[PDB]
Amino acid sequence: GCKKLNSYCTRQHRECCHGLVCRRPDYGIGRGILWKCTRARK
Repeated sequence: GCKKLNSYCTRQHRECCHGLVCRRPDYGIGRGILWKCTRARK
């Protein structure tokens, strides 16, 4: 199943559910470059 809102992912392979987007992390910006999905806006 795709990734949900604020779900861990990578900008190299988008796997977020329709509507969301694999963007940088929220509060986790110290361990690896883990990008968290975010509710896009269009």
